[PDB]
Amino acid sequence: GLVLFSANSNSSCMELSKKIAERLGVEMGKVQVYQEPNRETRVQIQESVRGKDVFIIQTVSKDVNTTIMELLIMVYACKTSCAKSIIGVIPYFPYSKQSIVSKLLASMMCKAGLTHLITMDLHQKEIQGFFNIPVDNLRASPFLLQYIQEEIPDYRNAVIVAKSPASAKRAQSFAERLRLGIAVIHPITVVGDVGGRIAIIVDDIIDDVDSFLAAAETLKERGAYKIFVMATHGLLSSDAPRRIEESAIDEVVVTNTIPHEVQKLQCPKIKTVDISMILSEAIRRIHNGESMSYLFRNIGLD
Amino acid sequence: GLVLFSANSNSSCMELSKKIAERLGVEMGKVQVYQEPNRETRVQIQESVRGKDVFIIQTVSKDVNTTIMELLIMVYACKTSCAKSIIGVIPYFPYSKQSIVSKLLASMMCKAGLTHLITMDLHQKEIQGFFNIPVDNLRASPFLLQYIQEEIPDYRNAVIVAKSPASAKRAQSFAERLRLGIAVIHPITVVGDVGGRIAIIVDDIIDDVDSFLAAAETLKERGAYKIFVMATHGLLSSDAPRRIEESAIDEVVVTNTIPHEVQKLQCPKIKTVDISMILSEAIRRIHNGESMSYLFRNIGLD
Amino acid sequence: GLVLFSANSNSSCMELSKKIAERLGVEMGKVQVYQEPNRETRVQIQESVRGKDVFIIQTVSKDVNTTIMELLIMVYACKTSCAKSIIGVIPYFPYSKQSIVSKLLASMMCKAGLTHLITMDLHQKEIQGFFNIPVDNLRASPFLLQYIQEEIPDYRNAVIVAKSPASAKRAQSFAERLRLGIAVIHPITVVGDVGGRIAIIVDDIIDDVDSFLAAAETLKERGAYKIFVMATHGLLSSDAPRRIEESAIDEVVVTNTIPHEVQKLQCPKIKTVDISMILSEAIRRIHNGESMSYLFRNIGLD
Amino acid sequence: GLVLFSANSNSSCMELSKKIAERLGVEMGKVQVYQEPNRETRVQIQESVRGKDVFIIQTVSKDVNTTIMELLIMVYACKTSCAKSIIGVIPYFPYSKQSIVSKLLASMMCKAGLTHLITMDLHQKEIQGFFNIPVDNLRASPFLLQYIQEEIPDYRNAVIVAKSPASAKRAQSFAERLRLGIAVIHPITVVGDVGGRIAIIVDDIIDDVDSFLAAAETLKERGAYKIFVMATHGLLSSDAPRRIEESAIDEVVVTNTIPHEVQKLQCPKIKTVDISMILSEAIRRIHNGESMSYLFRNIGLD
Amino acid sequence: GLVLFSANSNSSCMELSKKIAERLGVEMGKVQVYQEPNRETRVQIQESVRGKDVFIIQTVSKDVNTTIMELLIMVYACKTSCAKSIIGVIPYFPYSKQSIVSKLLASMMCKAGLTHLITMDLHQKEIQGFFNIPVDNLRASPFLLQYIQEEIPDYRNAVIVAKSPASAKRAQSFAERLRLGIAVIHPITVVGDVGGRIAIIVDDIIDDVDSFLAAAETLKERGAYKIFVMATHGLLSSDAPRRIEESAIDEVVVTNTIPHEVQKLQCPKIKTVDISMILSEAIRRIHNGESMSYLFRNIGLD
Amino acid sequence: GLVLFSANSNSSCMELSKKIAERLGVEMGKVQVYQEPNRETRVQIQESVRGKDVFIIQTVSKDVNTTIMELLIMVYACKTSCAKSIIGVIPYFPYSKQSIVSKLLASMMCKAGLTHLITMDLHQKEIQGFFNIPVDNLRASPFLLQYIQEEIPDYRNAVIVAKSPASAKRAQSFAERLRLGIAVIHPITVVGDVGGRIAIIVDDIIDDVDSFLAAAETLKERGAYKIFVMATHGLLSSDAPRRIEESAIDEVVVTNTIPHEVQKLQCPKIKTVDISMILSEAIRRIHNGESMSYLFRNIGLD
Ligand SMILES: [Cl-]
Ligand SMILES: [Cl-]
Ligand SMILES: [Cl-]
Ligand SMILES: [Cl-]
Ligand SMILES: [Cl-]
Ligand SMILES: [Cl-]
Ligand SMILES: [Cl-]
Ligand SMILES: [Cl-]
Ligand SMILES: [Cl-]
Ligand SMILES: [Cl-]
Ligand SMILES: [Cl-]
Ligand SMILES: [Cl-]
Repeated sequence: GLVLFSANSNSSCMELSKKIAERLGVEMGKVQVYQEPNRETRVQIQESVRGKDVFIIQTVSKDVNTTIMELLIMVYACKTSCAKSIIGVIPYFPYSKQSIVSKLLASMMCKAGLTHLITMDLHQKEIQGFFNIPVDNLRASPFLLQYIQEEIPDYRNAVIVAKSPASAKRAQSFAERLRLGIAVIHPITVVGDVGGRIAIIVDDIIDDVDSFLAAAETLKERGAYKIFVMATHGLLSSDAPRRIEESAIDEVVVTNTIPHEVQKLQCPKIKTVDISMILSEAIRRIHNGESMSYLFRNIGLD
Repeated sequence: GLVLFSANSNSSCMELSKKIAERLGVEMGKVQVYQEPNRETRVQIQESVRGKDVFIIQTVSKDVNTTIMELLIMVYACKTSCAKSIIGVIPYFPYSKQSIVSKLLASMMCKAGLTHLITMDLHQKEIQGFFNIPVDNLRASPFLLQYIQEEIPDYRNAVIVAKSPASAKRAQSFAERLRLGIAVIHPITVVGDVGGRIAIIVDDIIDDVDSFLAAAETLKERGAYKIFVMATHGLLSSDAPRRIEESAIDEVVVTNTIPHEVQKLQCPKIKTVDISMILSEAIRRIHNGESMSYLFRNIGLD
Repeated sequence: GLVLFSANSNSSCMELSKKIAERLGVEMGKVQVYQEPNRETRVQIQESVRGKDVFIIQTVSKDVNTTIMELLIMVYACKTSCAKSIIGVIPYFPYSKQSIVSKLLASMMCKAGLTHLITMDLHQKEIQGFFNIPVDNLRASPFLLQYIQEEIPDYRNAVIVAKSPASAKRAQSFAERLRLGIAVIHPITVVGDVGGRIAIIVDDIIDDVDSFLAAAETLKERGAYKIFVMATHGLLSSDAPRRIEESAIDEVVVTNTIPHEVQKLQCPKIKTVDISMILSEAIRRIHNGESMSYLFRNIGLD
Repeated sequence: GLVLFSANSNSSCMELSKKIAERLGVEMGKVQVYQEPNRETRVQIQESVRGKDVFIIQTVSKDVNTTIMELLIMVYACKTSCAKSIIGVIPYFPYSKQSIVSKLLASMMCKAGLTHLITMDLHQKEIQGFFNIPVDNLRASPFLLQYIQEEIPDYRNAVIVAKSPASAKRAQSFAERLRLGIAVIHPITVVGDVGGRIAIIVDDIIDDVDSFLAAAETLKERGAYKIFVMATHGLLSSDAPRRIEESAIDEVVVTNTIPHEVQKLQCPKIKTVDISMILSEAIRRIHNGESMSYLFRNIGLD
Repeated sequence: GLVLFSANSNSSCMELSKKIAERLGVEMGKVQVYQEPNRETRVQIQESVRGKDVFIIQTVSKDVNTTIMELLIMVYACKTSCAKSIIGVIPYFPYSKQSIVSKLLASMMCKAGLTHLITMDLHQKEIQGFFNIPVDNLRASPFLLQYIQEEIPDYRNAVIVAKSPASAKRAQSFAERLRLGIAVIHPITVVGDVGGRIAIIVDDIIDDVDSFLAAAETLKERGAYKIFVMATHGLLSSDAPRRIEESAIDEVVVTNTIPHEVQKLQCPKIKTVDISMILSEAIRRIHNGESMSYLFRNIGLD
Repeated sequence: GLVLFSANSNSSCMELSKKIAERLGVEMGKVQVYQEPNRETRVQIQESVRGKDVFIIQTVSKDVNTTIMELLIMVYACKTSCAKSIIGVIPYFPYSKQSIVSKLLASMMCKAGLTHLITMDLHQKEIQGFFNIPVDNLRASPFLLQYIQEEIPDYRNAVIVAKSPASAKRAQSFAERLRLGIAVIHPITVVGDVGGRIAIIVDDIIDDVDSFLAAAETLKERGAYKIFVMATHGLLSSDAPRRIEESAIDEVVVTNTIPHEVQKLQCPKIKTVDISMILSEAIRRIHNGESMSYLFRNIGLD
């Protein structure tokens, strides 16, 4: 090792990779990722990779399917050029929120020649076992939790909310470390005590904004005076940022697992939280053959 | 096809297979499954299997690891004898409630030569994708739901309870079809309205009885006048049936995915629900090349 | 068997599949292929496929990478639903005109669960061996050759031209059956006798139009009085049809392996030739377990 | 490297691993191997294994099937934690004395992620080729032969006996190096000259004691004045040690490939021979990338 | 099904296949197997194989390595042409009498696309498990045993001899069914009673004739008045038939698993025994999906 | 690393390997490659290979099929002895000039355990993708081109000829770097200007000499005054060298990818060009983990 590549083809999607590089104190590898006039992808690796430990950094662009082919093709080229290890750093694993298609995607990535994966907060964490190679499915919560603590005034007067019974688990994990109660939404009503409190809605992803909006109206109706949304992944497809701006939600806090330049502008309610540290530390450990055990002991928001 | 085998080695674990056979209107295949004096397993298939479609029926005995080897070894023998298809009918998939070991188990089953699986109510249903062959992960709820309706008096005065936030999803699925509210437990308190109601606790499995007992004491304390437990799988390890008998739980309703002869005697609070119909219908469809789509339209409790 | 699906998501790309169905005298299978708001693909198979022989028909749309995922995902769903055979009918295999990426594409298709392929006129025909399953790499020339004969006046006063030395082989195959001479182009000059003759340029594909245009100007300069282009695949990316309309080329004759609605309108010089017969016959043979040997004895332009 | 684990869950089965560690001059790795109340196994690796060369030492306990799962599960965890190499040191390979089930066992071990094996005196040595990874199938005879020489008085007045024609090969290998004659048993009679001699019966395993007892009575009847049994593996199932104590056999000499605490007490005729040296040397070579060629030049009984 | 091919390229090696065809009452398939001037092999299958059950019959010629490539190449062509099953009928499996190279050979045969094997009397029968597909490893002894009975006068005054302790097992199997004693050879002496008796030496193969000759001289010296050799496989390499003619051996009886035209002429002591019946019956069962169980109940020498 | 082996069994075929060793400045590894009297192959590796990087050098002898088995068997032994990498250096890949059999050959080589390949001038270069491991398909042209320049007087008065339209590509590649015109042959005539010029016929292989002879007679007839043939591979089967000696061809220039001792004597028109440099440099790079990028910058004829 060690070599970092980005398999992304526009500036906005290469931001994360750029931050990870600044943190490790390295240059990015040279590559060209573009598109032929027939819309086929072209990856072209502009340096020796032989014997090296290569971390390919790949975020999800607007064109997810093209994101995949850029990744697959690049991984394949690294295999052909006899890289020693080909670690996918794919913080947001696509096709993962439901024949289980996240399995199929995992295979093609393995068949292409991936030999390790690093990723954050998998929609179902059983997807780790969809691969036939080692996988790190990383936590983002410490960074969100620490945000709640430092950036939300009056948090001890909050209640952690789950958008649906499916999110109840994650709500509980937040409440526990914040010593708080939980409420869970389930058209729809509420279970729990929400009146006269800040309500912090907690999920792994926010993309389809519908049932985040319904959660906000109900929580408002039952006397919650401030509504937040914390999610790992800010997919925020199509007219999400507008529907948020107009709505009861006071703030949306997501990480930078997925680039969302435009939506930030369309909606100043969206607050991004930088995660490159969790990512650069995972890569540092994996390169040096250190344990993963901790992994948060010395890293923070800061 | 069609041939049915049991890979179980004691009468109690062959009950289900026997019921499935009575339903399809067939003889069981001849096999011997026993144990050498050194405690190695012996499977011995006493008939031609060549070209045939073979459904191996395997429930979990006290000695789960031996259950596995009996299964693996039998599947292997069917492969060697050139069976056309080897369908595992493994209603309770072991090592499935949490390196994800249910993955490893799935591989060995595939490598052994399994070519299809039929199973009920998988702890995480993403385990379907741990295999590299087709899988039916079957519902048991219609049969439990219909029990609630017919065998519980005053059910419309119930609230469906989730033992932990993790079970919140399944509680919601029950409440919905029964037009009811839900409560969820999370030592511990309660979220929801439980006073002056029947409380029906709903999970996929009951084995470790601890947090079923705590759920019952709290539900009792908050004025729930009758406590039920419905779970697909009645593993009911060790001194479960006693701890239940003594406790607040008024009734425990499980299916026969897992044989539990002794525990029924140790505890008349346990009510088993027969499931062979769901199992014989899945096998009927799969043999005839029919769709699975329905699968409950014409079957019932009855 | 037998079931036909299209994995295409717009009317223009489903034309071929529709013609193949009319020829075999069958209904198309029910499926939905669309796109979520986050631009992930959705395939949804609306009928039993179990035990059946399923031919998935897939042409290449503008968004080739999405074409791939639609295909891959559909194939995977057919595998999950226990289809007996899953034959890809992919008349134009993408990423095939140059780590050899057409290999990678072939693997993912096999890993996804393809069990046979049918395709026409592969850029390099060694790509058949990039798969680990049987493949038919079909001829289109008899249909083009028969066009030359019937639709070109004065063809015996032609010379078959190869755009580059790479196309020399295919030119020779055309000349031979038409009892004609060949010329080959190689900025650039010409080898052969082209003066006072019709010049028919012959390739497997036309997408990047550049060196077709240079071939036409030179052939014009050396006294060829009429310039044709015959190619199997009419990819015709971007501003191809315009550059053709303006140019020396008098006519472009391509098959319908690739849908090109718009380009036909942008350029009446483009003449499409229907190929569904070669495709329906290959499918007829493969379903009935007949030989492929002939395959053209009884089919024609007509 | 280098890390040693035991996948055994009781003191008696961890003895060998403990001796191997004392010989190499290392600490054992930290692990927990126990059993849940439902009798599922739990392995838990209490240290970083990443990048390391890991030798998992596994002897066969009373519950052989559980021995397997403990092994399989541990190997899998080492794979997940990205060990560089996972060498099984499995001195007694179970299910090996006869669909050939020792093949199936070998696969699951490979599929689990084993990358090398070390083992002693395989029932059929063709089992090496049941794996898809390198295997050392180690000799124990030099250590038994040297015992005969040093610990048997009057050995030159022995005849090496084969229990059945199947053991004739191994008898011959012993006679040769001891410059002696052989006899072979085949109810039953004898081939060879046994009168007025010490008779040393030589096999790879002793588990089912039946035909060792018949061999002893016949050898006694034909005037052999002292009967020994030397076998690599002392499985010694069930009421073996008693049946030996009562019988004509004067001494049974086995190695410690298989722990047999209880049987030693039940029968002082059983003499164990320590083999950890052959095992620690094989591990020393394999770690250092040295040849195996010798392997006995410098090791002995001592 | 059903189609029979021979992958042999000279008349003498196609004899067996021809007899198998006469027995089943079928024509042989059309194929061409020859050699280019550069000595590469050419197989060319002159008929549709699609959907069919194809039994490729392959004996070992003088040029064993070419025998392999002819086989491998043919199997591959049958895979490409989408045969439903490709059963190798390879009565003598080469490279089988000792890295275990018979394993490697088995893989290439599986990778090539073999899906079943039929073979007789494998040097080590554990080689069945070197494949990843079903295998029948067939007996030849009933046909040799019946020869002893009918074609040897005074057989009850024989003793079955094993050339080396390694052959002791097989000698015992012969003695048992003939109710006789055994002797075993081990330069060299004898164990057993051979004086004044016919001595029948019994092995699976005879190729290297050396230790058959030494066995004969010793057996002669100890008063055996007539020496026979029965072996399944008559490889009989190089100057074997001469060395036999000159020697003490009175008769050599082998099967026709391996063609030996020339050696019969060079040595009228060699008596071949026809085996096509065992082979045609195995093929009959396997085609019809019948059991193999018997397999000798109704077949004989005759 | 590093260890070099030859898997060839006669002096003439070990010449290349010997030159490669002299260039790297190393001893060859000890091995024995011979043939048993039954004509099976024997490879026997006479040194530790464990952990080492092993380059097996294999040229094609008269008996190509035996060349294959020698290679396969040796590769397998290196796998068994736990070599770290097993690089095939197989400058002439057999069965490569046309079910595509070069695919089958590639698999068996991979299955045997090859982990890298080095080779020169593959008949179709798509054969790289027939493997599932990295491959270097090396150029020989710089060494032939430099020969033309230095060893042919009056080369600027040449025209590069393609034997058939299939060779047109390679002719063009030669003309380009030599700034010359091309002619292409296609019984037969000529396309291009050949009168009063030296004609240099350029192919990747010369084995079947037929259409080289026809190319020479026609080129002579149309006034070409001197005929050369340059090809990478000098297979030169059977009575090639004689047919050349008698013919119009003035000179044949081939590399030493394939040993041709006898043909040089039978025909002084054949001029061999040493290529060990391209081969030793490829091996140097691959051992040191350097790029391949250049690969000719510093090497030459010299
Ligand atoms: Cl999901
Ligand atoms: Cl998280
Ligand atoms: Cl879980
Ligand atoms: Cl359920
Ligand atoms: Cl190309
Ligand atoms: Cl074509
Ligand atoms: Cl055995
Ligand atoms: Cl031993
Ligand atoms: Cl052997
Ligand atoms: Cl036999
Ligand atoms: Cl070719
Ligand atoms: Cl070249």
